[PDB]
Amino acid sequence: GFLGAAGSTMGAASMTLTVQARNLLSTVWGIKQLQARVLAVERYLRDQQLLGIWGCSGKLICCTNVPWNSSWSNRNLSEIWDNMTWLQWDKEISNYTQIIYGLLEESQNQQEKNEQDLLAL
Amino acid sequence: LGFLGAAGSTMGAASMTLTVQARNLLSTVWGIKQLQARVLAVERYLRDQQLLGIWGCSGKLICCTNVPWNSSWSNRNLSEIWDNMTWLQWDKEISNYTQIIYGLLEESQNQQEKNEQDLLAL
Amino acid sequence: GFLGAAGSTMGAASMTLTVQARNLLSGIVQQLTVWGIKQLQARVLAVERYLRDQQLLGIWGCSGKLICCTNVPWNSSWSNRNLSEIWDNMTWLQWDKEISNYTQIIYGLLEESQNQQEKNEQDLLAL
Amino acid sequence: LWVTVYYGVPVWKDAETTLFCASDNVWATHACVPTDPNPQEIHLENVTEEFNMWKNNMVEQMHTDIISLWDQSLKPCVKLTPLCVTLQCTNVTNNITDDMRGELKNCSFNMTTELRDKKQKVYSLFYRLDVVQINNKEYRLINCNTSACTQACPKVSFEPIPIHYCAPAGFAILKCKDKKFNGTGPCPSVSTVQCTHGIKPVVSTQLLLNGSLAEEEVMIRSENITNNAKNILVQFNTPVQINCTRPNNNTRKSIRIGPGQAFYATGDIIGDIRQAHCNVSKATWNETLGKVVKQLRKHFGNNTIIRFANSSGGDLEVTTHSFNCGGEFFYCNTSGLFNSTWISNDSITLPCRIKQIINMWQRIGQCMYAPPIQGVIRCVSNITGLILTRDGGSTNSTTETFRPGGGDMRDNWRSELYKYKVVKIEPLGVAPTRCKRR
Amino acid sequence: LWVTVYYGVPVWKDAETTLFCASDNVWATHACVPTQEIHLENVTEEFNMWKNNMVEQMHTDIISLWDQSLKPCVKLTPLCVTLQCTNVTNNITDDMRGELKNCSFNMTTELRDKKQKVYSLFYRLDVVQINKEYRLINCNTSACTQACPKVSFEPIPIHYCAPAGFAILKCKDKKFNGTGPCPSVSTVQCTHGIKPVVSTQLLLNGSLAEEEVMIRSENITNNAKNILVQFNTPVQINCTRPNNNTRKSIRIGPGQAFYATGDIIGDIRQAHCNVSKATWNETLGKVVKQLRKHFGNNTIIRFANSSGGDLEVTTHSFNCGGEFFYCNTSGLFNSTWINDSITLPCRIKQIINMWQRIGQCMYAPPIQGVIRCVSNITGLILTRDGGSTNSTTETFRPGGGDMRDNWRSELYKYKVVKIEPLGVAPTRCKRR
Amino acid sequence: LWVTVYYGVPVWKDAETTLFCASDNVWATHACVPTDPNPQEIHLENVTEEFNMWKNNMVEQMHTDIISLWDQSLKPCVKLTPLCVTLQCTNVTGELKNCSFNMTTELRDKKQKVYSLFYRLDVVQINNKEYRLINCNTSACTQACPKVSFEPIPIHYCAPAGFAILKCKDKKFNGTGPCPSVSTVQCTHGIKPVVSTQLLLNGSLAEEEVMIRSENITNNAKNILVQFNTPVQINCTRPNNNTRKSIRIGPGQAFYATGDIIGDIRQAHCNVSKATWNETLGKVVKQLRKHFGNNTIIRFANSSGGDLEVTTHSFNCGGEFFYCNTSGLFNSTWISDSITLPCRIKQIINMWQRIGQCMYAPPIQGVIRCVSNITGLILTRDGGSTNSTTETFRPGGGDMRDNWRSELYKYKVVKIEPLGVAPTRCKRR
Ligand SMILES: *[C@@H]1O[C@H](CO)[C@@H](O[C@@H]2O[C@H](CO)[C@@H](O[C@@H]3O[C@H](CO)[C@@H](O)[C@H](O)[C@@H]3O)[C@H](O)[C@H]2NC(C)=O)[C@H](O)[C@H]1NC(C)=O
Ligand SMILES: *[C@@H]1O[C@H](CO)[C@@H](O[C@@H]2O[C@H](CO)[C@@H](O[C@@H]3O[C@H](CO)[C@@H](O)[C@H](O)[C@@H]3O)[C@H](O)[C@H]2NC(C)=O)[C@H](O)[C@H]1NC(C)=O
Ligand SMILES: *[C@@H]1O[C@H](CO)[C@@H](O[C@@H]2O[C@H](CO)[C@@H](O[C@@H]3O[C@H](CO)[C@@H](O)[C@H](O)[C@@H]3O)[C@H](O)[C@H]2NC(C)=O)[C@H](O)[C@H]1NC(C)=O
Ligand SMILES: *[C@@H]1O[C@H](CO)[C@@H](O[C@@H]2O[C@H](CO)[C@@H](O[C@@H]3O[C@H](CO)[C@@H](O)[C@H](O)[C@@H]3O)[C@H](O)[C@H]2NC(C)=O)[C@H](O)[C@H]1NC(C)=O
Ligand SMILES: *[C@@H]1O[C@H](CO)[C@@H](O[C@@H]2O[C@H](CO)[C@@H](O)[C@H](O)[C@H]2NC(C)=O)[C@H](O)[C@H]1NC(C)=O
Ligand SMILES: *[C@@H]1O[C@H](CO)[C@@H](O)[C@H](O)[C@H]1NC(C)=O
Ligand SMILES: *[C@@H]1O[C@H](CO)[C@@H](O)[C@H](O)[C@H]1NC(C)=O
Ligand SMILES: *[C@@H]1O[C@H](CO)[C@@H](O)[C@H](O)[C@H]1NC(C)=O
Ligand SMILES: *[C@@H]1O[C@H](CO)[C@@H](O)[C@H](O)[C@H]1NC(C)=O
Ligand SMILES: *[C@@H]1O[C@H](CO)[C@@H](O)[C@H](O)[C@H]1NC(C)=O
Ligand SMILES: *[C@@H]1O[C@H](CO)[C@@H](O)[C@H](O)[C@H]1NC(C)=O
Ligand SMILES: *[C@@H]1O[C@H](CO)[C@@H](O)[C@H](O)[C@H]1NC(C)=O
Ligand SMILES: *[C@@H]1O[C@H](CO)[C@@H](O)[C@H](O)[C@H]1NC(C)=O
Ligand SMILES: *[C@@H]1O[C@H](CO)[C@@H](O)[C@H](O)[C@H]1NC(C)=O
Ligand SMILES: *[C@@H]1O[C@H](CO)[C@@H](O)[C@H](O)[C@H]1NC(C)=O
Ligand SMILES: *[C@@H]1O[C@H](CO)[C@@H](O)[C@H](O)[C@H]1NC(C)=O
Ligand SMILES: *[C@@H]1O[C@H](CO)[C@@H](O)[C@H](O)[C@H]1NC(C)=O
Ligand SMILES: *[C@@H]1O[C@H](CO)[C@@H](O)[C@H](O)[C@H]1NC(C)=O
Repeated sequence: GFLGAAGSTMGAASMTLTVQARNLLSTVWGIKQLQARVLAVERYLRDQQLLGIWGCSGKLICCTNVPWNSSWSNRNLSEIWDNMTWLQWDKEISNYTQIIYGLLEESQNQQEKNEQDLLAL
Repeated sequence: LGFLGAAGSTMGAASMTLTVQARNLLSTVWGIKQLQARVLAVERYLRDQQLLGIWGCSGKLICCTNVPWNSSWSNRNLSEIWDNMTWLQWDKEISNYTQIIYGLLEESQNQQEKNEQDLLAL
Repeated sequence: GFLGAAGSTMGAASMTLTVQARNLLSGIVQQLTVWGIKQLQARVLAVERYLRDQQLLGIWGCSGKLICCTNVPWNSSWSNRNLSEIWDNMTWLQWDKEISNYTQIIYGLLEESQNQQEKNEQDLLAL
Repeated sequence: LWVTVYYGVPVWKDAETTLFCASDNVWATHACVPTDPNPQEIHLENVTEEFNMWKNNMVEQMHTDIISLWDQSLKPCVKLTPLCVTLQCTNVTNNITDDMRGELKNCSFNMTTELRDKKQKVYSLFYRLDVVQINNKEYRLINCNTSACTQACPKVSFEPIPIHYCAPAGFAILKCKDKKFNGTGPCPSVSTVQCTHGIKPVVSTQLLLNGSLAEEEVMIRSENITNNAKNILVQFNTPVQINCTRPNNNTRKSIRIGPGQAFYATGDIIGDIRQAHCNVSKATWNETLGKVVKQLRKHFGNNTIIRFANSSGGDLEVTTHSFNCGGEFFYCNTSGLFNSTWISNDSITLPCRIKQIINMWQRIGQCMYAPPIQGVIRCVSNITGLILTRDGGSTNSTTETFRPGGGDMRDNWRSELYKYKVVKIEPLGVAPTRCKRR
Repeated sequence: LWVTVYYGVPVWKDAETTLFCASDNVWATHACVPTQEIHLENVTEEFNMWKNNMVEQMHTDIISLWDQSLKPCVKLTPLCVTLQCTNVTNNITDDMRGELKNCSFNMTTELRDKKQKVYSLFYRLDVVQINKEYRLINCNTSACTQACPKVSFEPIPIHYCAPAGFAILKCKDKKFNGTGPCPSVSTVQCTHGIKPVVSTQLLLNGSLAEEEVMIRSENITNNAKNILVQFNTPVQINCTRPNNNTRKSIRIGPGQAFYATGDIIGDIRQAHCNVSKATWNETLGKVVKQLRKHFGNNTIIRFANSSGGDLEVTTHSFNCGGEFFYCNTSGLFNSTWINDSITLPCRIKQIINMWQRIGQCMYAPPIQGVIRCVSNITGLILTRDGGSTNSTTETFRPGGGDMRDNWRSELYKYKVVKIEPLGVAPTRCKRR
Repeated sequence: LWVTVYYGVPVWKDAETTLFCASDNVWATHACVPTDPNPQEIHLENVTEEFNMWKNNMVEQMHTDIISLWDQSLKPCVKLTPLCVTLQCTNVTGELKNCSFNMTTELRDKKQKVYSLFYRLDVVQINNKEYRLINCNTSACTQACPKVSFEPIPIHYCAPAGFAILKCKDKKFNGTGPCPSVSTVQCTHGIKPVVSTQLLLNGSLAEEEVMIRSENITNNAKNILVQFNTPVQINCTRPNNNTRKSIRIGPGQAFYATGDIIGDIRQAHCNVSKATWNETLGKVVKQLRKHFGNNTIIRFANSSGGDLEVTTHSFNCGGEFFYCNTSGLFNSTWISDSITLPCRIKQIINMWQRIGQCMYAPPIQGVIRCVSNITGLILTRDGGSTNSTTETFRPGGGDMRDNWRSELYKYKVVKIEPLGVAPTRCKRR
């Protein structure tokens, strides 16, 4: 369905990430419809901009160069990707996101400056 | 040429002028006609760009895909398509059997991306 | 912050261009009457401008990247200054004032070169 | 382990937004979008959620929407500012049977015609609740001490039709499926649906009309039921069928008040007049009150006597049972319907009473002259709910008197939007994976 | 072979969209943006003007813009008063007699307490006898507004231009039938400029056909479908109203005025209109020459006048100068086909309800002076009847009544297409 | 040597766009986003970018939006078209008039004989005991609607995405020309939309001195906008004791008439300190002679003439609109104790120089007081032939756009164009 694998395995919900990402685009009923559509467009363009600035644009899954911290999650991979849902994960890590966002941005900024001078030969 | 100057040109001649059609898709109470059509055009452009982006195909106009051509959609040879036909008829005989292509490209790119991270995990 | 090092050198402002780009779409705090239709017009105009800026990077093969390179030659009649004095002791605002006329042809050279390069890249994959 | 980025993970978060409705009138349907044939529904298996019905912004948004749609519709209609003149009224005498002595006033007044310098002499029957005695006798209309107000156009209809509040693009309407659901508290069985069901905008004050039947037991829902000032919503299992009708046979005469406008008035009654009597079955109501007291004893004390009574307010819209049968506004008894003391085929006839000048949505002066409707009116409707209010009584042999009530109109829509909460999805997420860039 | 994706292909599909106004007053050009052609070589494409969608959007836009133009003007509610009228006989012409009526009535001043006595002149088409006491004809359905003298009914051209993602395709066929395939299609940014004139039977100030007379119909066999005739040469007409009206201001309240016809300085004559005799004879000869192809050779084609109905549908109605004419045009459609001038008597009505609506009219103020006026006759709206078959005689009468057919004679060579730039094709490449 | 493409580099060009409010009565505070706190500033240390006091779209959008919002807030209550009736007026106890007339009631047949107090300035005589109001032959307008207020609540204009607004910080910045220091801000300070004529009050002070600002100083057709350094305090009262009665016109619409005077009638007067005004005028004449000649005679006269809105200082103190004479302030000559001002009150108002729609201000009971600081003057020039050394600088006003050009001068809006190219010997492969 739309997001019927929300309570599923985290490793099994990675298959169905396509069909959840297609539905972010879709007088009393005048300017209200207009405001709702503009707000949806703003949220989707903000998400695509945040993918683009980190350098993972055009890809639903991306792999980066930021080291993971033991203080962020002491749990190993045998429980996160086997018997733990994305909702419990995001409730666990809801107050830890901004530092990881800044480190991803810093790694993307430092990665590009070491490639412009590489092709100058 | 112009905006649609190669509509009478062939398949192999209109393939080199996709830029001029790709560029021009995004150009007192009764002034809401100027406002509603802009939001409609923005939503249509984001739908087309996202549909390109699902297939691992965004950012490029002439875009190749590793899915083989099933002959049930069309059984004519490639020799007489690209120099004896224009784009309008090539829309007409593929007016059908399109939504299956638009899903198999989606599944092919997702399995290719799955191949991408489990190749890189080792 | 926003528009930081806008008066600094050209080389130091290349390290800063990741913070101007975050506020081309909106802020999150600003997401019937006189004010509401005006703010809606502002939001739709900002979305249109950001999409128009992103489309040109999409055509030239530069999508998803901030600093990139292209294979079009630079004709020496566009500018005669060399590399040593253009990236140091020169502001971006002083740099913009001499490509007022010459931008509309270098954009066409960019799109034609990218179309030719994409056709040549698609040619070799057929073998 | 390394940081990796995922787009489109199923992660939601609570928020509020501007919903929209669709359907297949005073509620404007022609401005809405059409709904889909063959609707969809998605069940979220194996998940938990912390719903709350007493703090939705959906209810306030719905109340604002119905107020806006109601105020929009009466805007292109007749304003009736020449209407209140010094009325001279005599009683009707001609076919009075006992109980309507002194309720229909036959009034004579004179009025501007199509032309400006000419007056015509007309007459109309007005109800007693719509005339106020200025000192045959001189009466005036009740309305123009506070406001002059708009006659409803005779083409729009006040019949509720189902509307479906859909989610916007990028949000989700979460639906509960646990049967014994208190409101405040977790729902083990949660589903995602892109549209709500057919919520009918029905207006009632004490005995909530056509709607969703609960399928478990009769449910007593509140937020601080211990406190003595919160409305207690009760939802039934089986519907209680109620008859109401108007035995009179009205005829419309059309008085032309200006160059284009018209004022539809009561003519003369063809036949005999009687009260608008409202029926409800004895045994069905007895069994329903039995189920209510059965589910009320557990929670309010395992050996209680439960007393029902009648209302004690002063305004006519809270001590009565108002509804919208046919287009004529009723204002009924509900006092002999609640005369019982539960301790540890007949029909109850309710005198339902009709008033034309309507101050609804609890606003101080924007009325509506409801046009007369020609012929008899009969409605068959389902009682699916009940609004109760406990007294300020403390103790004395566990005696709690549950008088009816109402008032605020939000309580009729938290009996239908209780299994719904809007959330936004947040697709961005980071996780440990073995990846590195090349 | 392997599937490839092309983004930016030149294909289209038919669709309906919202087109914004563009211009180079009653027609509000403030909202319209201020104001190019690419030829297409090897394309042929189906056209249809009767299932078109720009004409209905044009007509609804014109109606709504006309309605919003008259919002801040005076309502003229207190003019619905008992008139007391007699005839006027300052040296009246024997044909014009009776038509103008002297009238006098009581009406309020700017002060609410006091009243005044004001006389005015009205036509017979504006007054109805009360059953000598008269009243206005609009005091029975709806009291309606008065046209403000600041605005004028000059038909300025307007362009409708499609937004981004849509294209407007224009035929360059010199002998376009109206339907069927178009051999040459040329795209354009938007149109050449359409003058939104109003007329009933004879089209005025329109666009000429370029080589010969075009005759267009949805179904030439069916009698109930109108016949549009477009000329290749223009026929010149004279509007004429030989009077000297005197507009005087009457204050009806605190800040409002009512402009009434005060007196006539001079003789009162009929308001005729003149069309040439020989030019109309040659143009009608071309019309009957090129109408015989669709109906058959050696067939007697004759023209009769209008059948009947109300005054607007039956008679020619134009709006040149500032007042509303209603011309007989019965001396034109009279011949039977096997320096003279035709004079047509016309009558003037002030209370005007334009777009066939009940309960919504408009009062036209008088224009001071004498009105001189010319225009071209560039088209007609004919209507046949259900005559008996095998009779070799068909009668053609001027119809009209609907306003869509006037603007369907200009948006007959335009259609809106929706660009879908996404397409697939097989090519021998592969992805690595 | 091949073209590289950079995205997000900071350059801008000046442009015009639509702004929006932000804030924390008539001025719509509740329809605004909450403010954005401590916007940090930058320093273009090598800039020569020109500013413009006079030709920005900011003040035009301010004036248009204030006019449209004033027209919006006046709508949803009583319109007094039936009060335009004949009036029978006498004298009280000679400025106030005791007028009695006939008015409708809530019943459409009955009428009443009521009385009210009207000033002299808003009645004329129709042909000695038959009067009428002065708006009856031009309009029929709206009472000020007694729940709203006219307090100048602060309003911040905040710019959408893609645009930023700058901030000039130069101390001796005369409004036109390239300032040596350009900063930025997210959005503006607390501009208070007061209405004034020839005495700007409740505004922003100056930095080190008192500036003189004009298009050209050699033209007697452009206003000189003086902005003070030190605040000069003006305070006043209306000593009468009005009473408000509710006359009901019809079905639910009332009229608030002026009742009897409880105490004694005295004229309204606004006074200012003599020495503070003398030294402030001395500062103005000291630093103003640098543009007109160092040996010149500067003499100050009263207003030229015309309508009462441009001749007299007009302000709104709590709901009563004063029209004070201010002729005892601008009367001095210069060569190398309180000043009371007789002040009169008008009720029906044409605010934004518009003909066709007025505004009725109801009486407010009690005595009203307001303290305020004068932070600006709108002097003009009446020139002459070059044969004498005297300069005649009469104060003037009436143009409301010059009030909001006193603020918003260190603000210009730019549009960001982030795309840019550069030469580099690097190659894509
Ligand atoms: C629901 O409403 C009931 C009303 O019956 C609340 O119970 C009463 O709450 C009030 C206010 O908190 C209490 O008054 C004060 O409370 C504390 C001690 O609890 C102290 O400051 C004072 O001595 C005073 O009593 C009151 O005691 C309490 N109980 C009764 C029997 O009246 C109840 O709190 C509300 N429920 C929720 C969940 O908020
Ligand atoms: C609860 O729902 C029932 C659904 O039937 C509502 O009763 C219906 O009320 C409408 C409106 O008056 C009736 O329609 C009218 O009926 C006749 C022709 O049948 C005619 O007068 C009108 O043309 C109009 O269609 C309808 O008959 C009636 N149906 C039944 C079975 O009684 C009822 O009103 C609802 N309760 C409320 C809103 O309180
Ligand atoms: C068809 O087009 C012709 C123009 O070729 C229109 O004739 C024009 O009629 C208007 C009537 O308002 C004249 O404008 C007015 O003229 C006088 C000054 O000459 C004055 O009253 C106004 O200032 C205004 O300009 C215009 O001059 C006249 N053009 C001519 C005689 O060449 C004709 O009305 C159009 N037909 C229809 C049915 O609209
Ligand atoms: C310039 O600004 C000052 C300070 O903001 C304004 O003085 C204030 O004037 C208002 C309006 O008259 C006064 O409000 C009124 O005060 C009392 C008690 O609150 C009462 O009569 C009313 O309810 C109303 O609120 C306010 O007190 C007063 N402030 C001070 C400190 O005295 C002044 O009016 C402004 N000058 C103008 C608009 O010309
Ligand atoms: C919620 O619970 C279900 C059981 O109803 C779980 O389904 C398990 O899925 C795995 C993977 O295919 C199977 O091997 C197990 O047999 C299933 N049953 C168990 C553990 O009892 C599942 O983890 C959850 N599913 C969803 C859709 O939320
Ligand atoms: C149109 O067709 C002719 C004949 O086939 C061909 O020469 C010409 O190039 C075509 N036009 C275009 C624009 O391709
Ligand atoms: C091709 O398409 C047909 C449908 O016509 C389908 O049955 C078939 O499985 C497809 N694939 C192949 C390899 O034939
Ligand atoms: C496409 O396939 C559909 C399948 O229903 C068929 O009806 C249709 O004729 C086919 N062709 C075209 C040109 O649409
Ligand atoms: C660019 O165009 C303008 C406008 O025609 C012209 O004046 C200018 O000289 C051109 N610029 C250069 C650098 O030649
Ligand atoms: C008319 O009805 C009123 C209201 O009850 C009553 O007081 C009065 O006596 C009645 N008059 C007659 C004559 O019945
Ligand atoms: C509502 O029922 C839930 C379900 O367990 C319970 O947690 C909660 O206390 C109840 N609230 C009240 C007020 O009874
Ligand atoms: C009140 O209740 C008693 C029994 O408790 C019953 O006899 C009486 O009829 C009731 N009143 C009504 C109006 O039903
Ligand atoms: C031309 O139009 C006529 C009238 O509508 C129609 O009967 C005929 O079929 C059309 N002919 C062609 C070739 O399109
Ligand atoms: C026509 O009438 C006008 C009305 O303004 C008058 O001024 C003019 O002299 C008249 N012309 C004649 C009688 O020739
Ligand atoms: C100011 O006035 C002088 C004297 O007339 C004139 O020469 C000058 O051009 C004016 N300044 C401007 C900027 O127009
Ligand atoms: C303002 O100052 C600049 C220099 O900063 C000067 O060029 C200009 O003339 C001055 N303007 C006026 C009106 O004095
Ligand atoms: C009013 O201002 C005067 C000077 O004009 C000053 O002396 C007095 O104290 C002020 N009154 C106040 C602030 O109450
Ligand atoms: C001038 O007076 C006003 C009103 O009291 C006050 O807000 C302002 O701060 C004063 N200005 C000063 C003290 O500089």
